Amino acid sequence: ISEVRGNTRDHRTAAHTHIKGLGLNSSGIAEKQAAGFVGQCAAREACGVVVDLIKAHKMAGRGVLLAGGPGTGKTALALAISQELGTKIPFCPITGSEIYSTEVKKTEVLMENFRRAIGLRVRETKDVYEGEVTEMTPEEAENPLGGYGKTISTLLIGLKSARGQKKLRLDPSIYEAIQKERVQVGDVIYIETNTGACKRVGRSDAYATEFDLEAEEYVPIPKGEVHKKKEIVQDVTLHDLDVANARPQGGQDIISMMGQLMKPKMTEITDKLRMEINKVVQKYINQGVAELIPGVLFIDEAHMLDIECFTYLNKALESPIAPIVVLASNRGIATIRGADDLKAAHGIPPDFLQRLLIIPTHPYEPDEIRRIVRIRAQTEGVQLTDAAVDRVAEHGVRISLRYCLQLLAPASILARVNGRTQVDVQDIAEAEELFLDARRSANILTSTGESGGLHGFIS
Amino acid sequence: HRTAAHTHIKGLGLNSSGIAEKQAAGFVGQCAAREACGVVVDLIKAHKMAGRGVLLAGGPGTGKTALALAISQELGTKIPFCPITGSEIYSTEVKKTEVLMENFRRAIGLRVRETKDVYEGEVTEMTPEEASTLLIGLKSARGQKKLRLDPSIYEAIQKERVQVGDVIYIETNTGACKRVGRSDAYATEFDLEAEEYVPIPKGEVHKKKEIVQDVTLHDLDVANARPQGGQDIISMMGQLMKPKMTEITDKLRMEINKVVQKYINQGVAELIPGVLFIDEAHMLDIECFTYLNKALESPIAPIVVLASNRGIATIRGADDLKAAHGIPPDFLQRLLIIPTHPYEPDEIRRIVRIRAQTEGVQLTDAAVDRVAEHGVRISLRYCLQLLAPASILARVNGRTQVDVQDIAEAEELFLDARRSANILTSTGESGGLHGFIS
Amino acid sequence: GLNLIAAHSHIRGLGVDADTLEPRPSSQGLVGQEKARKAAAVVLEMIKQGKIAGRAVLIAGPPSTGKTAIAMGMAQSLGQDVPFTTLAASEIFSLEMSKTEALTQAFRKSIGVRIKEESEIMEGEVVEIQIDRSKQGKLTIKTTDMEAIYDMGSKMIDAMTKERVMAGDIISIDKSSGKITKLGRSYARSRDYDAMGVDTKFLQCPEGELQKRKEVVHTVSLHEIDVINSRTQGFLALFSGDTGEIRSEIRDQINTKVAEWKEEGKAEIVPGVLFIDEVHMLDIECFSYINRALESDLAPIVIMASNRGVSRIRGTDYKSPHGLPLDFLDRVVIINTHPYTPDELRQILSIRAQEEEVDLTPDALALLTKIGQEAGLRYASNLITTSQLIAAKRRAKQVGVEDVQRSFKLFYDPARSVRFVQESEKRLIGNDGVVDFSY
Amino acid sequence: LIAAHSHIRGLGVDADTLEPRPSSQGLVGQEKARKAAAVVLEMIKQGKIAGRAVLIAGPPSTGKTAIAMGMAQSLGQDVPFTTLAASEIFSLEMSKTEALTQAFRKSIGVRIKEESEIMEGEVVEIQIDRSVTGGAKQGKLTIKTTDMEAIYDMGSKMIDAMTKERVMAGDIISIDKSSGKITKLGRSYARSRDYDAMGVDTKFLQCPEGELQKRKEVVHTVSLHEIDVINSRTQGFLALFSGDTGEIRSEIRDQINTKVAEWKEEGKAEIVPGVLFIDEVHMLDIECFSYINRALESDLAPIVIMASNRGVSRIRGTDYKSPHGLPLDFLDRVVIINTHPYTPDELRQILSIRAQEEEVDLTPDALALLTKIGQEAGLRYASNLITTSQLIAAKRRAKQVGVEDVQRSFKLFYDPARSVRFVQESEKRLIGNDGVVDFSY
Amino acid sequence: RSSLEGIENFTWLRFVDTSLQEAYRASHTDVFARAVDLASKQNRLGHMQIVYDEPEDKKWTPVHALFQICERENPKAVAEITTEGVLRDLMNIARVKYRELGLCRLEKAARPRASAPPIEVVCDSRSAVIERENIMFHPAMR
Ligand SMILES: Nc1ncnc2c1ncn2[C@@H]1O[C@H](COP(=O)(O)OP(=O)(O)O)[C@@H](O)[C@H]1O
Ligand SMILES: Nc1ncnc2c1ncn2[C@@H]1O[C@H](COP(=O)(O)OP(=O)(O)O)[C@@H](O)[C@H]1O
Ligand SMILES: Nc1ncnc2c1ncn2[C@@H]1O[C@H](COP(=O)(O)OP(=O)(O)O)[C@@H](O)[C@H]1O
Ligand SMILES: Nc1ncnc2c1ncn2[C@@H]1O[C@H](COP(=O)(O)OP(=O)(O)O)[C@@H](O)[C@H]1O
Repeated sequence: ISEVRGNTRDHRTAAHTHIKGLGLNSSGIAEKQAAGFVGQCAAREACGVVVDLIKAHKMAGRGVLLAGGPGTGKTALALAISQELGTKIPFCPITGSEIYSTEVKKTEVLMENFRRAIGLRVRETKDVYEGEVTEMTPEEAENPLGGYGKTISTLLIGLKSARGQKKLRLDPSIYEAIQKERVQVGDVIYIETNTGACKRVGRSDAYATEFDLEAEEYVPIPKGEVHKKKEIVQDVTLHDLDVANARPQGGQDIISMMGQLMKPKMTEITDKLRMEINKVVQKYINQGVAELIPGVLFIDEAHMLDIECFTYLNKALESPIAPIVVLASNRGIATIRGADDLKAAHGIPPDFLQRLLIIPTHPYEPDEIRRIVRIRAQTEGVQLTDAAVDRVAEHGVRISLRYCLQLLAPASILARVNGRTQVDVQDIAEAEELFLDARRSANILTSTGESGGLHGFIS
Repeated sequence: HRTAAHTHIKGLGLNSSGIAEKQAAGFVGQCAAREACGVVVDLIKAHKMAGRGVLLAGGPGTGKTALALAISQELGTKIPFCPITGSEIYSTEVKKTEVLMENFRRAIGLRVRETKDVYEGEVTEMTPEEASTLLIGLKSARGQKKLRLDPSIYEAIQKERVQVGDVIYIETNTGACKRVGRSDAYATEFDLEAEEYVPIPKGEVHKKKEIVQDVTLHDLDVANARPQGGQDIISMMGQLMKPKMTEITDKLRMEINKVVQKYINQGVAELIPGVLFIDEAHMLDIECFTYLNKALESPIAPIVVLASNRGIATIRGADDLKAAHGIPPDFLQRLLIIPTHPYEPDEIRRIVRIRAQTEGVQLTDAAVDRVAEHGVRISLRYCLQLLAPASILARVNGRTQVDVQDIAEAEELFLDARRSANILTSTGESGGLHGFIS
Repeated sequence: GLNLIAAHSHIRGLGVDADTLEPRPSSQGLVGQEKARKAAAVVLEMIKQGKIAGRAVLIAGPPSTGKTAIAMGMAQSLGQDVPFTTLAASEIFSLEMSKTEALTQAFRKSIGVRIKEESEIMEGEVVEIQIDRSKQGKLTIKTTDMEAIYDMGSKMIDAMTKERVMAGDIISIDKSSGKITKLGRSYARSRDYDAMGVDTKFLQCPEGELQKRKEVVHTVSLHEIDVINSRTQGFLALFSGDTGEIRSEIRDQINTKVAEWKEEGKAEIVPGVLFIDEVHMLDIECFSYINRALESDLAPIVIMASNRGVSRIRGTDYKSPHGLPLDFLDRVVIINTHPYTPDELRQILSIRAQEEEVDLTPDALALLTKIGQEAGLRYASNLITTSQLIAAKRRAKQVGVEDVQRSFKLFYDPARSVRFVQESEKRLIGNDGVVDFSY
Repeated sequence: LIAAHSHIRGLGVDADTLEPRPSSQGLVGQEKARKAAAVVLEMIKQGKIAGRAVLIAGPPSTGKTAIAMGMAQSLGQDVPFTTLAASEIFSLEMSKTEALTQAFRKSIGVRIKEESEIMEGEVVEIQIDRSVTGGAKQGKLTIKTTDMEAIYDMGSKMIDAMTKERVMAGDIISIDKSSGKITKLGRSYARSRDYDAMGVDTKFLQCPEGELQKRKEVVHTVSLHEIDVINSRTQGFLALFSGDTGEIRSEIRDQINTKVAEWKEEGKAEIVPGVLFIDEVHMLDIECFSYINRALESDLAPIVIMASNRGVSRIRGTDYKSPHGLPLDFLDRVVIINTHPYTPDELRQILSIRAQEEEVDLTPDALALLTKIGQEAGLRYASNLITTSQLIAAKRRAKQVGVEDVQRSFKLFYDPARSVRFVQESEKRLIGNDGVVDFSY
Repeated sequence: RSSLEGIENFTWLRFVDTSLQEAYRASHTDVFARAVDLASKQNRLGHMQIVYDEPEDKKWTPVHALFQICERENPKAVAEITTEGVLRDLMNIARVKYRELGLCRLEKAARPRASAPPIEVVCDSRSAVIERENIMFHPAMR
């Protein structure tokens, strides 16, 4: 049906594709450049302890602040933390701007993400019989019931898979499932042993040629064993348990079915539900059938949170089940987003800041900027003459790190369209002239928009 | 008929050459502004151009809304004229940029010439032909007719409770049908029944008439966005179920444009782009003008006429920015601007006479003089509002016409805002027991 | 047709040498702006090569300096093959969803998933249905060119019954799903009935082979897959809007599966462009979200335009260049568009007159170029349409200077209008509401 | 997990004299405030008096939440203790007034008793009859003790339960006849062998003894809010949990107040009034305070406890300041408890409890240094360094947290005051309140 | 059918499981009528999640249902088949405890003091009486 593309796979490169980890010794000391990082040895070592905090299940509701100017690698450090944890531990990134939902109060939006950052791992065994129905045969009973004339003591079903077939002897009550489900010979079904009922996947595509037209799609014969008994490990967040309880999905009545045909509007999940969910979760943890695996809620531009968000986070972080929260901020001393009379450092209320482990991120030396240019070039696949490297690094000292990382691809285009397989000073000197930085542009504004005028900028 | 404010404005009063006649079609003066509006009429009727903006700019009471309603009458009923105020767009249902989109598409018309074959008659026979087809016999006072009915129109006839002896209306092409009633030939089938008995149709059982139907692109949006009318009965519940406006995607509007052009290529439909007129455009905010700027670049957009009476004023939603007309200078560059100037005393006299005979009031010459004096010294709108009260006062004095006595009484029963402000200044001097509330 | 003449109809591409990316002084409708067009062409190269995710490019310049025109030319030169979401910043202030959802959706619109499929569809006019019970049946279908008899299964006869298929109907059967559709009835049956129901339409009979195996390419936005998974029939929300603040865990699943499709080669990911016009109408909460949004593998390249000088950012009270946060501007590279020389205006006004099919006399085009210098490009452009209509009112063959002069007399430019507002300030509603209506 | 207050296990007072011990049940110091909270705690337990607003006041830290969490532990599970953050009240689904009304009514329990009746026996036989094409079902259960057999007729709801539970002969089951729920307890027979897919060979049990029926007195506690939600509705009682409930009409509450009083007079219910704790109470608006002040005056009002960090501070939603940021005519109705910042030996004792709760073996010099840090950086920061130094010690495989680990932790992680200096030392490179910044070196 | 390929606005309809007839029905029937249609359908993509598990099964999905990702991958289906009902119970907490609290059996503490039938149009015509019966006593909904 679909025409599979045989062409080679490759990965897009984004602003942080070069970062692969925190780059630490087994002693936890930062290597001066490793895993894509250059410098920030203090902040990487601190994040390494935070990583070991998260992997140790004693933590609940601790707070971290990544504090430092724009460009200083706070986003890179958060992503590196996430990569050090890996996919088995939740990392839930948001900005403060995402909390201003129109659809529920923002303390609900934040508590959703707070519970998204908390994972639950449940182990259960799946136990089914599974195949194409090869036969159905009633076993007439030894002692029939009077007045009925028919009495069946067993129904026998043949199931085949790709890997075998079995004669299956079933309690005759399965007649109810077969008759409702309209199971026929050549249909693919499974029998689940916790009910003894059956469900029909479809007709086996071995029968796809029975007619010139039949109104169903066929399905392949199951490629497993005819009997499955498997442990299954389910990734669950506690937010999944919130929604699954607060809006049940499978309801067969008109109001349920009309509900599932209309937009699944968020609702202000009660603390009573969440607190009972916690109690049943803690029960199953004590049974040992589930693991709690708290992860990371990361809030970037946390200075976009307002004082109502921060005061709720006080209560939230005090929960006995809670992720770690990592905050990033760049806002100096600034007015609290929802308390116009109050200024504080980082734009974080002094009440709340006292809870956080602050990690400072510092600027970069000229030689670190150069090393970052080397790492970024080989990641985007660009290759530079050393004089192009030094010119890119020089703009990085004079203007900004980000601006210079953004010159690499434009200059690579200009090089290849000039027939050069590597970029040189002539291309950098050309990329930097097509693509201005904010300062040179602001100078054009300041010179041209000194007044109103037919060709003036507008203000 | 009733006499509203503009009912004397019959059109722009332009010469064959497009020059304005100094008094024609119920205008006086504004000749340069009427001539400019004439070119806007030509621009619209050519239907070549999308999305040209026009601004009418000038003091209150200088006729900016007379001019926009004169255009509407130069265009005639065929071309869609969609008037709104800039304050109408602050809907609670959807973002105001969606409300602008809906009004742009109300300004674009689509004309279909449909032939309707109507059969109206007493049901003389109903013979199910298949076991799908029905045959129905219909009778008027002037003959009977058999019809072969598709199972679809049959079940419509059968969903209505039509029986032999009923009188029905059928539209042959549309598939619409109605039970008009029970034929009164059966009126004595019982002495009482809960039934409505109607005479047999006395004309032809068959009629053919051609109706030039008009829709708009917004009508096509609404019909395609959600089930409408009898398709959605559960709408009767209200709350979640009522037919709320939703923020239509431009995927839908682009796909509607595709289908509509198909029927234009078949020659079934005629496209008629028209006008969106926004009065009090200074009530639009910076986000609206930011949207209008893009939306006027779409290939379908109507001609937009704006009116404003503001001087240099802050734009709404950005008090930091003051601009002429209250229109952002960014957007003002896009508009053809027509200035409207104040009227001379002699022009005020002529407008008073025009509206007097439009209200059916008749005046002595000195009665025209005194009203015109109030037009010059106070306001044109005030002096015209004197005419109707003075006619009542003259009537109850038994006089056939308004005279100075009846205006000198009207002007003292009904003060202008200026003398009223003087009363407020003299009486609200303090917060005393008989003072006005500050 | 239904496309009327618009402001950017003459813009037919970006107008550069495909080899060197060197622009030429005019082509494809664009004139001048050479460095900005060369920069736009360099951005278009990395859009088409696609590997560079999430770059942001600001087109900055005065009014009427071709920022939107260059964005149109880039979209034309990019072709239909790649997504090009065009968003006014005003559109993000939705009442039905949060601003960050509205920005998320626009980001999701700009990444295409491309799939190629072949599937068997049988289409034709029904000639007869025959049924036996003792369930089985036979179906006769014709095209203009074939007739054949097909055995129908029991479920297929039920589907025919449920959908009231008669002889003379046109039906389609997708053999992959097995589902029938009724397209209408053959126009040959136009005389079969006297009256027809509202839901009935006639068609030409299908042509050629009864069952066809066309190969078709499909490109869908990530936003479409989201809205399809939003709810049980979410595809209807693609048209009515009618969608919530979609849960992030749905998008998390969709991104993971689209990666599987790219690994398995079932699909090709086609990253496109989001163009945010008037990006200075965003607020401090939009910009801070966009920072994180850009920093992801599935982020498009984002183009944006501003005409603001040093101006206050919305949602705050400090000013900044372009009206944008410096925290945001650090992530951006800026393309600057300049004013136009009279010779570039002369060219653009000729291109507009051709697109508007207006025959300017040389003197009219000269005078119109003076107006463009004295009163701006858009005003002189708008006088072209006006002078054509005025010339037509005198039945003139060509637009003369007298038709441009009368156009200039009748319609004020912005500067002459601002002068009129200053001259009559007492007759107009001031910023403090004062006005005098008297003579 | 270990949370901020997980060591707090009570109020630490002598139940006879209400004398605070200097350290017990995890609380330390605050003796005046702990005695005051113990008098409040006693008049909570006594139930007699309604609508007392007690404000706990103090600087940040100094245990105001810790005291309120100590109170909650000392009440146990039975008395309602509704924790509310004042920022929860600004719902989009309901007004602040309605959100406060619900928070009050969540804090009053109705403790309702019923005599359930239960069956427990071996299933000897099951018969089920089913209508083809659905609809009606019928059946009989034959169920056994050592001492009885009886045949019970079954309806559709019970047959649904029986088949969902996959009840079979030889199962031991119990049936709560009042709710209709079934639980399989085990099996007396072996699991058969004639059929496949029978599932789990559940626990063996001997047959139940005695009579099949037994009465069972059971007691359930429900809030006045939970009675409100299900009595304002015909359908959709999940609004107890999803929070979909709108602004409930006052006619429903007036009826419920009347009927719950009558249920108390009938002896059907005990009213168990509990606590509403409004933390961060300074975050409420003037409109909220002018609701609480009169909501307190009702006979069903809970005892309302509050905490505030604020000094003379602006009241939200108005132009002026007041003590605690709370209106004066509100504070008129409040008795105020003041908490006081800890001494170094109090800091040392708290940090020892935090260390023991986290199971961290501090060396004595590390506890001394953490105390010195506690005096100057704060108790929360000095607490954060305990778990951090434990991790650093584990990197070097140290069996105890040494001074080197606390110094290493102090180096890596800044306290608030040091971070404020770091901000002041980098005002050029951080984003200012003017939005200006310099990105260059 | 004229918009079913490439970049055209129904391109996705091949991979949403609806046919052109189903799409046309769902766009014209109201939410109640569409919900009645849902009552007939089988959640077959949830059963596929039980069967097409293994690497050999490639997590198979019918290509015409390719975009129903969240129906093909959903814990709700798996939790109902596993014999340790752990996640099954974690998803029913709210409905269980509501019932366990006896709130389903506790006497009503309030009811509306007044009750009324719907307001009706009164029109002296027979079509009005028919249309009342067709809407207010709607047979198909009923
Ligand atoms: N120490 C570092 N080593 C390597 N790359 C870095 C480092 N710090 C920042 N970068 C890169 O430079 C850019 C700026 O860092 P970023 O984290 O975006 O700054 P901010 O913390 O202000 O968001 C990003 O693309 C990031 O990947
Ligand atoms: N040029 C004119 N000739 C005749 N009557 C006019 C003229 N201009 C205005 N009027 C009448 O005077 C009234 C006031 O003008 P109007 O258009 O309402 O002013 P504006 O809309 O600019 O505030 C109009 O309703 C109209 O009836
Ligand atoms: N280089 C150019 N060549 C041809 N036409 C242009 C050029 N620049 C602008 N125009 C036209 O002039 C008008 C204004 O330019 P536009 O880019 O829309 O304004 P802005 O600079 O505000 O984006 C449009 O009709 C546009 O098509
Ligand atoms: N007297 C105390 N005894 C034990 N732990 C305390 C005491 N006071 C404060 N703490 C602990 O210090 C931290 C801050 O105290 P907390 O009560 O949250 O302060 P606040 O009153 O500002 O909320 C908490 O982890 C708490 O357990």
